[PDB]
Amino acid sequence: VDTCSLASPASVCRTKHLHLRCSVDFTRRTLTGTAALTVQSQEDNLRSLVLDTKDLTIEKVVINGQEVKYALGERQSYKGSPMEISLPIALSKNQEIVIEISFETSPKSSALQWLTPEQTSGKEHPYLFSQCQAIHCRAILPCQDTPSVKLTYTAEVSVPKELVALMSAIRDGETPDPEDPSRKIYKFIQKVPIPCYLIALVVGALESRQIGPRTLVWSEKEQVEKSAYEFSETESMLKIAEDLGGPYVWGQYDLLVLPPSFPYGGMENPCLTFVTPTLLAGDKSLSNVIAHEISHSWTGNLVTNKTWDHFWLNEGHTVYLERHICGRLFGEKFRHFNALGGWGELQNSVKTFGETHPFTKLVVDLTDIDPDVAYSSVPYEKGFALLFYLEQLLGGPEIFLGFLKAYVEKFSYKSITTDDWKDFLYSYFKDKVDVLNQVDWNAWLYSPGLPPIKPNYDMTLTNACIALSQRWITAKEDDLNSFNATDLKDLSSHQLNEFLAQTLQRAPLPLGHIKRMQEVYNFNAINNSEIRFRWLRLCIQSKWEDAIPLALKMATEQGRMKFTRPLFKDLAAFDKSHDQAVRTYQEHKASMHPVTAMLVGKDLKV
Ligand SMILES: Nc1ccccc1OCc1cccnc1
Ligand SMILES: [Yb+3]
Ligand SMILES: [Zn+2]
Repeated sequence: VDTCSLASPASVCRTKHLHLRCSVDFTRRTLTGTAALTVQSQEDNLRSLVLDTKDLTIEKVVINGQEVKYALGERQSYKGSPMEISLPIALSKNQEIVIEISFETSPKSSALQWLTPEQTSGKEHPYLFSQCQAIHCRAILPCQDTPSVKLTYTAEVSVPKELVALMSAIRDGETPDPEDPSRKIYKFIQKVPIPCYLIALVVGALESRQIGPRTLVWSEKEQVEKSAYEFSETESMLKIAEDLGGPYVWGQYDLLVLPPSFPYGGMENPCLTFVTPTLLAGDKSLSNVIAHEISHSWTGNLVTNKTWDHFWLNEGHTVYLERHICGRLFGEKFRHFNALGGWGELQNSVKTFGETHPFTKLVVDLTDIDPDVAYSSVPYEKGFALLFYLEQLLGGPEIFLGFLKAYVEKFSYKSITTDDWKDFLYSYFKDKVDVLNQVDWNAWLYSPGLPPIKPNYDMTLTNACIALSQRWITAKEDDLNSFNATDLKDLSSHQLNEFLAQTLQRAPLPLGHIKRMQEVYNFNAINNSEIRFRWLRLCIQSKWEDAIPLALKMATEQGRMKFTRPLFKDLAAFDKSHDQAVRTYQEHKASMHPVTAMLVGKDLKV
């Protein structure tokens, strides 16, 4: 059972297909049209069914060419309002019908951000983007908003003719709109059954440039050249992923580089990955995020978590594949470096939440919990740590990669639970059951806190990071002079980042140390978002007032929650910036992403 959804479950009825016909109204900030759901009964004598909705206005529901009865239940907070539809004729098991629903979205749709021209790069046109994961599809259209159901889709999207629509689907042509010549209709087909959280739409002044045999990069014209360079490893990564995961089944792999308020590093929307412009470091150094989104083309999009309680399946295996891709490109030592960095991030999350907190369990119980509130690094890094531990228990990366490929093959086009995964692990490694039985399953899967066992990590790339961090931590005032720019000479951007991560784990440091750090290392000059993020957190937590306008600027000039949330929290926790932090949030709140605005609000207790 999916406790995040109010719809009839998959055991009752299944959506097989969505035909979406809609128009994007920028003057009203509404999407208006029809969602025609092809629904298959899983039961005898089915006479009603329920769909998820959230902030939707329903005009009518048509089945067999006539309007039918429906009712909207009371809103259940973040879950939205259940919509019960009265079938005109009782259905037998496996019978299919088409239910056509006329709806309009609200300007406040938690799935959508509507941007004014001023919020864009070009300053001439408005822009719209969606983000359905986890349970925001119901805020665009009535559906069974649960990843336990997979459907294909087709769509026709009418937009102002000077703008471009793109979806998580194959582009299927464009024509002028016969109902309004100031508009174009863009068409889309997704022939691979997907969970509805992977439905995606962007509308904006978009341009494209090809960067590989199956990849266009899309963005506003101002960002096209930089993006094309930043993401040029994309085809190489696809070829590696295909080798590890089996065939890429989605046809194209395009990239869309969003405006700065996109709330995540990326979103694995099929055919069209969405990414933050905060990846544009200029040197490809944040490309692990592309590797990660590419990996979702197998783990997540082919094999899918049945409910959000099992989100680690999606994320753990994806981080696992992600790190293999980068290990193939840059070496096994770098894979170990990133793996160990991940353990560090998990230490951070568990410390932040508290070692007994329910959100530090690998498998979580989301009953009455908003998934956006529960979201963290835990499913990513605790999930990865389990897989990395298993890899080491079961004979190493070659062997475990054989399991991963078989697992993808076994569960493609399906939605699964942790028990499904574990059953298959035991099946695949049947001659190593003795070794599998040594695993503390109850702790790994169901207990809060750090895992019961830490994997073995190569230290080669990490040692210099730890060494330098420890010099700074143990330094007294008379040691500060010995620091110099040459300390960084042999460190990659990755290692600088890990140096800062190490030091941040011990923050605050004395203000004089941090001032010295800026003096000799000039971290203020670094535009790498990951590095700049940790550096500003270190400065604010160490009470450097000079850093306040810098942290405020970063927190607001982009909206990636990974960065915006902790910067606002740090600013709020520093007495000198507290008031300005709260004021800045209040002033920006209406023009922020609705999920981000909600969460920063909660973080700031505002
Ligand atoms: N959020 C979350 C936390 C712990 C386990 C599963 C989860 O899934 C819900 C989710 C996923 C992605 C984005 N937003 C919410
Ligand atoms: Yb000394
Ligand atoms: Zn992911």
